[PDB]
Amino acid sequence: GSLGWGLLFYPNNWPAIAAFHQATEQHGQLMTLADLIGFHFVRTSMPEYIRMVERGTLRTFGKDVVPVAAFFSGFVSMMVYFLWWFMGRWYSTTKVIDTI
Amino acid sequence: HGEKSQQAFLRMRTLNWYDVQWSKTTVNVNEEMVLSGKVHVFSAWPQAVANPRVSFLNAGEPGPVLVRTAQFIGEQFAPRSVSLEIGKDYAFSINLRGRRAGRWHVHAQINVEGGGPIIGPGQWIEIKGDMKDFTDPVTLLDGSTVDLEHYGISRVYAWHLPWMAVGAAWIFFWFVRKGIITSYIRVAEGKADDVIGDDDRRIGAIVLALTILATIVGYAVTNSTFPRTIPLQAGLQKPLTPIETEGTVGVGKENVTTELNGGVYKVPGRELTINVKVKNNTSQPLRLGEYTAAGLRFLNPDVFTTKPDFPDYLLADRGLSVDATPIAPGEAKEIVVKIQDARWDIERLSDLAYDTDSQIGGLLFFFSPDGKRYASEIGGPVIPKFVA
Amino acid sequence: HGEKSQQAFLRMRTLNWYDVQWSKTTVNVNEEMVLSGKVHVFSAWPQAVANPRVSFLNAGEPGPVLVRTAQFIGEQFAPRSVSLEIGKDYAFSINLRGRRAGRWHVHAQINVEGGGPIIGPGQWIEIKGDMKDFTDPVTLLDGSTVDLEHYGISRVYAWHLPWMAVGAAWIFFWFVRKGIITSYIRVAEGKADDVIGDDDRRIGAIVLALTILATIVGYAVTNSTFPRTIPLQAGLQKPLTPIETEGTVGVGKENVTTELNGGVYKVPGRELTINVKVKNNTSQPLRLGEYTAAGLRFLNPDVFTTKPDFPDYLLADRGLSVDATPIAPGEAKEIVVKIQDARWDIERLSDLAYDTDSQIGGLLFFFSPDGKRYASEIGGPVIPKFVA
Amino acid sequence: HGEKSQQAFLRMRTLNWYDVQWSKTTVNVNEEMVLSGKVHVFSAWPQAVANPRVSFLNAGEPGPVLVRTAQFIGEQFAPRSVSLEIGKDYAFSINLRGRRAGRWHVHAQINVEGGGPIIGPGQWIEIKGDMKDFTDPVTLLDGSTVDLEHYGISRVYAWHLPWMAVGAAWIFFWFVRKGIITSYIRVAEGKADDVIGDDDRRIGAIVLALTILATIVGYAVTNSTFPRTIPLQAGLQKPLTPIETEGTVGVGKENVTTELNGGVYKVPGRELTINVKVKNNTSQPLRLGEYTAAGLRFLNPDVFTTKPDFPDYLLADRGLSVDATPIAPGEAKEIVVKIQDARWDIERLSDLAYDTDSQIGGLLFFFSPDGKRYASEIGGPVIPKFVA
Ligand SMILES: [Cu+2]
Ligand SMILES: [Cu+2]
Ligand SMILES: [Cu+2]
Repeated sequence: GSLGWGLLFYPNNWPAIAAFHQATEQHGQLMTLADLIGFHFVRTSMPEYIRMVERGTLRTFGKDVVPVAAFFSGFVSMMVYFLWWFMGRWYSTTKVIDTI
Repeated sequence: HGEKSQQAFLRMRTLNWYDVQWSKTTVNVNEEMVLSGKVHVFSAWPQAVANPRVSFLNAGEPGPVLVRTAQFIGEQFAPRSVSLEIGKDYAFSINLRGRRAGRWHVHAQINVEGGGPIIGPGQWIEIKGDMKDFTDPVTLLDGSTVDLEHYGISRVYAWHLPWMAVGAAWIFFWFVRKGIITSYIRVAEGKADDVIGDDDRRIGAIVLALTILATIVGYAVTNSTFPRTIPLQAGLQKPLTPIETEGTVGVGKENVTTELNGGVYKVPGRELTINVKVKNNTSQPLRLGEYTAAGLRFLNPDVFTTKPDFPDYLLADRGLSVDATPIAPGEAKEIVVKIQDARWDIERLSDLAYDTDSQIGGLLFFFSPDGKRYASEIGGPVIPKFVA
Repeated sequence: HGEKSQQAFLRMRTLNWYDVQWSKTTVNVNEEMVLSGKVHVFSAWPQAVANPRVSFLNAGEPGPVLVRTAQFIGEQFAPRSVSLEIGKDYAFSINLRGRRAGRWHVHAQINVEGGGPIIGPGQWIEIKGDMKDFTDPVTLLDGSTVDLEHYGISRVYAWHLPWMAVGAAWIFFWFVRKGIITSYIRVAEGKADDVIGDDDRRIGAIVLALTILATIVGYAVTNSTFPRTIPLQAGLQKPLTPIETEGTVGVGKENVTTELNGGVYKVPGRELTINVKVKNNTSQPLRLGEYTAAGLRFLNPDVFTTKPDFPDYLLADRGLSVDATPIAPGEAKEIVVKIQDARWDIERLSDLAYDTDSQIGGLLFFFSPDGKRYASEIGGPVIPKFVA
Repeated sequence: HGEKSQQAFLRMRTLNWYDVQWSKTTVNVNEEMVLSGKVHVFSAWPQAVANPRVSFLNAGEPGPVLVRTAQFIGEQFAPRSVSLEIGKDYAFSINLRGRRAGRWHVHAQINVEGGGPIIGPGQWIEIKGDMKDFTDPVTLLDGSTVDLEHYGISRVYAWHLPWMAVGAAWIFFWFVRKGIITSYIRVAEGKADDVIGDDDRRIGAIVLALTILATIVGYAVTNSTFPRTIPLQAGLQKPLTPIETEGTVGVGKENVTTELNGGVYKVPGRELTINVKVKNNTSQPLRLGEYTAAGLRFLNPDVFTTKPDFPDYLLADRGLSVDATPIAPGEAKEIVVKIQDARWDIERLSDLAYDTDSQIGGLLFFFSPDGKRYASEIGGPVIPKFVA
């Protein structure tokens, strides 16, 4: 269940996200429409450095960025699912106690 | 607008703003303007603020009332973060396009990764028109134009609202075909299987097959529209190029150098008195015309007889005085400089008594007989005078 | 061999490898060879990779097919980590000695601590002989020799195996004298004391005495053999000395400087077209002969009429062209350079379309009438052309 | 005093102390003295110790036997942390005032934030008088004087002891009005409400009202005494100014440069032999007179015919020899230097065998015919000779 949940995340988002990953050239630089939208519509407290998005590494091999991320989320969601299932149970408690 | 609340000493000892200029102070929806200026990275950078090795140029402005169209600093187009070297000066400019009718106060702004927002001078900019009329546009690589004000937004709703509806349908379906109360009771009694047996499982298996299908379809389609896409472009830009004209702190053969040597400010008050060891260093006689602190300008009216175009809240005509005795060339002279103005109190620079490092910072601007301006960095401990 | 999979833009904008050379390309078991070359630490170092303040020179090679005997970079013997300054050049070399018969592909390699492996040019190196024959050897401080291929390994076994055997004995002892099932049962029934009473404890008390004793003894003995030992020798090395001959990026009175000013690469494709602002700066007329990227060499065949000895996968003869119009001295000239070769694609440098920073890097090699080579660093944003 | 136990190699390869001096070696309670000196930040700073970008000058001393009254380094008053640049020299001094009668050993000390204490030379300093007689004093901004030995301590007790008394009273109250045993029993039996009913809650509601009141009062009063106060002053100081006289490692037109080129030390032993490539570089003929390591001075008695005033534990007259053959000017000459003294062993610098980096550090002092002293940094790998 949680593995599919993971894997399907990017695919079910792509349709909404692809428009903005069309390329544009601003002042000699390549930008996505998405960068440019953020850039144009000025946020007081949102410096580009603060993002926390992929910026590349010497260990990416591919071409593989989204698939590894999707599987990684899949596998990690299994653990969280377990934990939160059981917490769903704990929160469903009908225990009556006797003092405060 | 927050700047008043920020700590006085941090404000003075970080970025030193000068020559800030607004191309226009009135604009129509869709009409361009440029905020430009220069900044000096103070040499004794405070611990409390990370090194400005990673920073971002920005228009200090209440949401997108003006759309930023491009910006530049250190002679680079700067949509992404940039390094500022301690001690250097950089010139920047920001192209703003009018979007929302009103009277907005628009600042030069830099944010340092370690430390947060540093607010430059800001000026009122009136905008005329109707936001309805606002467009961009923007040219893609394939050649076509789009209007970013609206581009893509239909496709988003087209995908989002169906799925929300489908999700609701699914909830309502089970809510109706079984009760909440009924199902509770059933399950609590024992069955349980009265609530769910295939072919409830058949309905599930079908909805799921339809869902995956719609998802494969929607993907492959949006893949045909838009068959060439790029990842978000991110990362620190190559090192900037500082201002070299002309000058311009610690640049060129000729310069002034100041050393703070004792200072007193009144608490409460309007006053700051500083002794400055000047040396010059140029081949010209120099009078001190200006002291800039946090965007604030304190002017010697002996030099500024007129008397520049610059935001009222921030323009003082008591940055006085020398004796008008033009110092050098080659002369070294300790001069008393008395800063007095309401704006020192108004911009809360008097609340340096509250700060955890009682210490001044900024640029001194010296002037020759003719135009020529020679800038030096001033900074160091000051002492408060506790008055009635 | 991994390099192809690595991100194109990081491979171009970090280490720029030149003059790489393999003493030999065939070698007998025990016979020496040197891998050597120079490297230029790109001046706009990418965020994604930690500062190369902590790095390590290595032989990119499939396990010890060749034993490294020594290595050197920045004019130091480099068995430990070294600092590379951004912008500088360093020369390095690695003495390899043949070990395992076969046809191996041997690279120059540097790893940065924040960032990972950066793979230089590699070359096939045949090795002949039989690994049975391979030796070191190595001289201790006391003057004696040892063969590292075998040294110490006996003593290891002599200690480890007896202990594992003792371990096994003890397990078997208890597993026999008491059952698993019998013991479980006894314990479960209540006793428990039927499983273990002294003198089972006597046996344990004695085995432990024997163990401690054997430990003290074996310690003392190994202390008599080998009475003078040192701790592992670890830590970053003193700063390196960069290449200063003779020009060599930003060194000497005479030089070339290149600015990138627009670029276009074809997706998919084999092509890159770049405009370069040249300035020269030397007192000689210069023609552009070479462009090195990721170890890849793009040659102007007007300059390289012949036509060097260098790994096939990596050697291109279409880094062309100037007009052969040798520029200066003193002249500043924007020239169009057109890179085209199968290897651009084959080495996945065309996959810069996939990258998160669409940006080129590397060195341009300019040549005089005579030999003299002048090296300049080129880099910055390039745009893709989305073709059929 | 700890310095002997610290790792030999770190002691030699971090701070290089020279010209350390104690204004006096005997002082009366209340009488001033100055510890002063210079220090050289070793150019190959060890990994193990964080960069000295954040450091603190201090008086290595067993508690406040001497009160520090000011200190300076890099030509700044330094009550707070300061930056030291790798490779530079700084002069420092510390004004001490005698407080506690006895014979104390008082060191120059610097602490680095990443790394810990680095102990300079120390000297015995006798103090005479009676601590009863010790005072400060110190002048407030309002003009008044206070003696820090006693200032404020009354007020502290005046507040603290009443509250502790109140606290005890409240405990004893309840402990008496109800037992421990009685109350346990009551609570355990069922009531519980026999232990506490209002008006026990009345008593509490009153005590609390009194407490808040006393707290509002105490606050407002102390606010009237003392109506102008500042926050603790904290933070790193602006960059220091290095020594530039004259010279003084890598400063000025004229200098000596030394490269270590092999070394051997005896384990166990008293000896170190090093080969030094000298270049000079000055326009004078130079003889090597001194080698300083960890505060230790190894003197050529051909140069030091007398024979300085400096702590016995740390002063050696076998830092010998040249051949007295004064080298240059312009000449480049590999010389063997043989260091031998009991103090090399006594200061546990022979325990470099135990260290994890077998490597020497320090300053070599070369002298002209006349006075002029030229300092060069020596350092690098040395090898042990394992003797009987
Ligand atoms: Cu404002
Ligand atoms: Cu390979
Ligand atoms: Cu001591």
